[PDB]
Amino acid sequence: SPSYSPTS
Amino acid sequence: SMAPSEKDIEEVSVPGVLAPRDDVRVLKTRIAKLLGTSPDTFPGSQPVSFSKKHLQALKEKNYFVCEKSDGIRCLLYMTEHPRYENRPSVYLFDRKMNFYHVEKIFYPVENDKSGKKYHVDTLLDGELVLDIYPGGKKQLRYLVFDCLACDGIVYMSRLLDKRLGIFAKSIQKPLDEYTKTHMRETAIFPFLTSLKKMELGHGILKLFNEVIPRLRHGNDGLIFTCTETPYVSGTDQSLLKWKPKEMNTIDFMLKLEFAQPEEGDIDYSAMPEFQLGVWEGRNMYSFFAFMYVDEKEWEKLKSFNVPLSERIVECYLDDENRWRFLRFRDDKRDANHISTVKSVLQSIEDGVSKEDLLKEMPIIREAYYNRKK
Repeated sequence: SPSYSPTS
Repeated sequence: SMAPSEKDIEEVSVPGVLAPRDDVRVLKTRIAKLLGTSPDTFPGSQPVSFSKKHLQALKEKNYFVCEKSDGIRCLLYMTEHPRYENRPSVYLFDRKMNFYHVEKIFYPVENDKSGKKYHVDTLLDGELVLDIYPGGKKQLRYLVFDCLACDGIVYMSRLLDKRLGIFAKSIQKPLDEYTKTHMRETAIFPFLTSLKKMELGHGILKLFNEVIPRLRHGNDGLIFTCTETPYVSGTDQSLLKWKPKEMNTIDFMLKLEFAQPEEGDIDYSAMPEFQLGVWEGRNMYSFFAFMYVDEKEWEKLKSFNVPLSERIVECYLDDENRWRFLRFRDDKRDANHISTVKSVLQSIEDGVSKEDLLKEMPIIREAYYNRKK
């Protein structure tokens, strides 16, 4: 299942 | 120039028509059945004001932070029209449960090239903003910052990354594909939809210095969203809104009082007393404070050549905690109620300065990585 994740 | 007023504010207006009363009963029933809430209860989350104890909270849990925009918080509901079961319909609704029907808006389904398939039972949390472009061009935009349900499946119990994950793949991605090739049909949309620009909880500095000054809309603070907690309907103690003191404004009734001298007549060119009044009863006002006005501002106020006394003004607190004139409010019949004033001032008393927030960042960063071990 998809997931949102930025950086940094 | 003209006196500063509410007409200076770029105010986003929902690009839709209010849904009829019989229609909203169906929608509220439909939404409550989907989420497992009470029909007349707003399912959206409300943040708490950022307090001092929230510096420790940011050290204990993983957080995201985004810019809190000048706009309208509303939920977007993709469904079928209550009267026309075969017509795809999109609604926006705010905390007062006012439904607005938005037409000519369309969200493509992934891999469907026919263009006939549409989403239902989809509920987003976002903000409706008005982006300003050169040449006096305006663009309405809906910035999605959370997903409550996607295609019949409730994501409220999942964590933030999964909630935003399903929206990005199932809704944002196809819309991006569609927009690239159907640019003509896209330009008819009442507004554009995008995922909100987010940062890690310790990336505050980047927001202040790079992101916020480049936005095409206005800002009034920051939102801190915990990535370790489920979506909560109503007040969420983990969802934090931060705001500088200067943005915690109050509407007062302004009243000018001129020094009655013992000798001769009144000198009206001389600076008077600026009394700020709070609304209580019906037309019952009470003294609350004096607005601080220097000589330069007083001359500027006179140069406006508009009536000053007996009208509603928006004021803010400066560095010396003096109430200062911000603008006139002609769109208000009365000043804020005393109960409202009290709440705002409490958010100020328990407030955290921008400097204290920045100086606590590195400790928040190191703890985030100590958790990633």
